[PDB]
Amino acid sequence: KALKVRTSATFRLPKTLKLARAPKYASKAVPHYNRLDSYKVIEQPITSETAMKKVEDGNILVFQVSMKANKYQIKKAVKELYEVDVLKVNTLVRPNGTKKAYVRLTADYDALDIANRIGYI
Amino acid sequence: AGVKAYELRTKSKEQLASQLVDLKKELAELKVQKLSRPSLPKIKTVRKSIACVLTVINEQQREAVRQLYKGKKYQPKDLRAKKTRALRRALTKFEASQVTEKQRKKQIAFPQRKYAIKA
Amino acid sequence: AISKNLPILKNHFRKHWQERVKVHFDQAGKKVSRRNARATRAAKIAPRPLDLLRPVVRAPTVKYNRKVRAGRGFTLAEVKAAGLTAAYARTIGIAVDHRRQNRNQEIFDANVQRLKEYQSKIIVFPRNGKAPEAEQVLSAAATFPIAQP
Amino acid sequence: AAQKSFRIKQKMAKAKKQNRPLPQWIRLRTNNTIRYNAKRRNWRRTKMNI
Amino acid sequence: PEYVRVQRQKKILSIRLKVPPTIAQFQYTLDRNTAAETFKLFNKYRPETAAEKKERLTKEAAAVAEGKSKQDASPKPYAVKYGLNHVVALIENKKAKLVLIANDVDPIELVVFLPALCKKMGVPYAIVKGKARLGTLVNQKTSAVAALTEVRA
Amino acid sequence: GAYKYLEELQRKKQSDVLRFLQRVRVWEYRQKNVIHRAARPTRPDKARRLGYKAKQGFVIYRVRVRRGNRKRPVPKGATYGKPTNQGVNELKYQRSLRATAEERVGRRAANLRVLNSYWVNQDSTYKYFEVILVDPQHKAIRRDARYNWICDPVHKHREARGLTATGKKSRGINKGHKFNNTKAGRRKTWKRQNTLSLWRYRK
RNA sequence: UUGACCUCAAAUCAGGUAGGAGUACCCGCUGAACUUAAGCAUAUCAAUAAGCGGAGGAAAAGAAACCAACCGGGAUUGCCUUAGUAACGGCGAGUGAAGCGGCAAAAGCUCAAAUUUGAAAUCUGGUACCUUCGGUGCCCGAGUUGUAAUUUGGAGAGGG
RNA sequence: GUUCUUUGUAAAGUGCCUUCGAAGAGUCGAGUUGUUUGGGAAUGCAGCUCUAAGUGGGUGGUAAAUUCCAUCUAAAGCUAA
RNA sequence: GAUGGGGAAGCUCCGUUUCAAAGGCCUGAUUUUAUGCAGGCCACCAUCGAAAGGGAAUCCGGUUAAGAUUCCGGAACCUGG
Ligand SMILES: [Mg+2]
Repeated sequence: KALKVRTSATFRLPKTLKLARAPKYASKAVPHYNRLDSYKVIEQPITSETAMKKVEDGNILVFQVSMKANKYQIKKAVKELYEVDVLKVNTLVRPNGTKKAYVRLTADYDALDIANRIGYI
Repeated sequence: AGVKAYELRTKSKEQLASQLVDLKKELAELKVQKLSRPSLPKIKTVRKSIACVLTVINEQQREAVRQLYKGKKYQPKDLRAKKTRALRRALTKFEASQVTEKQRKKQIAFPQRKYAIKA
Repeated sequence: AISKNLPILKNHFRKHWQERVKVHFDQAGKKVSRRNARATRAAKIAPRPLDLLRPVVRAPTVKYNRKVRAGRGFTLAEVKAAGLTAAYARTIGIAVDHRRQNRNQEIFDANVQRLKEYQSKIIVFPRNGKAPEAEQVLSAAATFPIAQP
Repeated sequence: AAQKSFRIKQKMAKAKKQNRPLPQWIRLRTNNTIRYNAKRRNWRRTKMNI
Repeated sequence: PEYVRVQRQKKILSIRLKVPPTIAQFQYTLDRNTAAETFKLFNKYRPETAAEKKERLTKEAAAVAEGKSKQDASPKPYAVKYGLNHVVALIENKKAKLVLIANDVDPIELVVFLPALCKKMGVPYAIVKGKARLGTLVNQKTSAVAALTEVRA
Repeated sequence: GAYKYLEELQRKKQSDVLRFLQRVRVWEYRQKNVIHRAARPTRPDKARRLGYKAKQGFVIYRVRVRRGNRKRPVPKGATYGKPTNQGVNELKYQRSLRATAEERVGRRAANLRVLNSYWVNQDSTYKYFEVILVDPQHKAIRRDARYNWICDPVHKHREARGLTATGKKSRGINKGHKFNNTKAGRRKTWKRQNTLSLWRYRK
């Protein structure tokens, strides 16, 4: 019989059908709940005098935030927990090892009105 | 005080989830009061109640998965037994009691007799 | 070094001999545990006499061939002359040695006679039923002593 | 340094939290043998070596 | 790739070297016409498959249930014999009538003694192409030998 | 029975048929890797005499090792000691090439158990062995009471502890007056006859 | 053209397994020198320390290619003894077992090499059901380049 | 000890006659080299070279030739105290 | 400095594109549709290595006890969609 024509001197590995996994049993069998939800990303507010100066002057809430949370999670959870639209989030890591978040709210909401609704003033 | 596990066990999973989120709301409301008050020992009861609710939810889900995988080989590894790595790798009782048919014929023909010696 | 009129000593203590010193402090406790092991073995084999029957046999060298002693097991020729198979003898408690031979008729006759007395003295239970309990003795060697001819 | 890594800042935070005297109610407990913070560290006297 | 290169250069080397006559006692295989008609003869005597064996045993069990024949309701089989130790014992017992040896056994030392043994014991042998052909004759993958020991009239 | 024909043919290694076959196969084995899987035993009679059975869970690898002495691995031949220990070149390894071959095969397949090994070929540079291995997790070896003893954990790395046939040969484990140094273990006997035994009532 | 076989691959293919720790005791490899010889090189320290590989509750060894030379013994291990002996050794310093005897504990065994050839009788896996350390049915596959039964030299096999 | 299944037209053992009786190879062994041992014209181990037999082979502690005798059965494997 | 390989009794050593069957890229085609099958293109061949080398893009004014090209007010720019 005739052989297959090859226009290249290189021989490559042929393409093989690669199946997907169909396991007989589940890996962990109970999916974990939300590791980092809204109640875990927001621990407590900071109520020092420097922070309390910001809540009428800058319209900025100050929260202590878990170290695993980023600005998207902070913004989403502030919107979910307090039903407030936020303008921006600026975070830092304090020298004691915790994380502090300055959340500046939109102009429609008043952080002074929201702080004593939460329960601190 | 707190919640009791035996009375938590009679509820469904949605009621347990709702009780969990009200417990978390209460924990946040106590944490915002801890900074103003000197001492607040009521936080520990809410924390242990949250732990109790999570334990009951996890045990309900795990028992449901056990009954889903009931009566078949290849159940998940965290559901099957733990004991030790060596005891899991050891031969089962059937494989250890496997004997050749030649030895079985010899054992049936000549077993160890029971005998006594005085008369 | 060498000194007054004394014998020449050979004390082999030039290695780290203090690393290998075995002092048998556990002689008494080892004896107690050994008796415990004998008693629990006897309770485990509760009718059987704790040791097999050994043949009488002639000691090897010219220093010791004047004496007779106990062997490992009976010859297949001896158990065939006694009138029972080797497998059955091993199950009823007779030590069988497949690798010793009979070249001495007196030793052969003594071992055949010893097997005859053992078969007269034992009681073999049925494999299934009543088990007529029979108050074990603990030493077939003591019930069949080795006698110098 | 000003440009530091997070591992170094984490260890610095832990040592800052450890830098405190003894809580004064510890001495009032029964069978208390603790008199003072024996593991106290100052930046002038000994270095962290991290 | 190297497996292609090894499997080509190996059969290159096996004819570059002067082979000693016990090898190249092979490679004069049977011609294709006589090979076709001897496989046509051997195809009539094929060992029983698993399903027809199973219904044969059900018929035998029913027959010993009804009439208690000593497993002799079924007639005498007529099948090709296969398996190397089996056919060597048949050749040594002079029971084989015709022996076919595959030409491509990959330890060749499994079958180099077979033509000399067949010549000494007087059994007619043929070196034939295809251990796969012998295997599909005896319902295996590879058979490496075949033998007719007793044929119908 | 073809196996005794295969044996007594295999003893004629300088017959022309075997040296031609050896000459082809040694090239074929140089062209492959140092350790590679053999599909079937080259000598099935030798494999089944050493204990192989053609069932699922019996594995054959092929292996080549470098021949010759063991050069003492010291920089520039300096030994830093007494002149009795200044030898570098003519020193010999105490284990066999078969032993180090099956030990490398066991390290390659640590999930298997080494049963035996046999010589297949050699040249000036390499010696060629085939190693029989048995899978102690396969159910055909978990069952089949003739072979489930290999699943006991005391048989992990028998070739590394010297418990195979060539391992016991190299350790000297044999009955007799020629093996008084090495009969129950050389270091065990050395400790036994270098121990000082003192009783409670001193003898 | 189509369908096999052999060999070699690829898959986040189905299910498994190895690594590391500990390391007193155990099985091996590798391997010194200080020291002693009133110096020192063979020797000794020492077939040791350090280094490397590999196990278990013990490990290893173990049912003779044994010991013997007798009226013979009879797997292995350990203790008492043989014995600071036979022997080795700049025959210097030094080193140095084993047989028998008494005792503790005692236990024996199985593959390869045989034609089932009037029926591969054998086995993994998947699936369904069940009483689930597994069983039954069915289906692929492994396997004749040999899986079961039969025998292990003390024997044993085929006939009568 | 008490009870249920009958395993199983299965398996095993024993006596006499007859024909047999398969038993492991780059191994055993030999030379040489190194190491080791109480082992001494070479105790074991290992490298290289040579390389068997089948009334054969090994051992029998002084090398070698010749004639005997004794005792085991290697080069595959499991196993409590 | 892994892998493929080759040494080493071994801890590990060599080598970094090598005696390797070493991969991904866009258009789409199909609209049981998922992403295989229509196609076609390409052969580097891990990765780590600069807070002074290369490099997308922000300035001014004000503000604190202690922060700012980062906050506030104003005015811009870049990247991805
Ligand atoms: Mg070398």
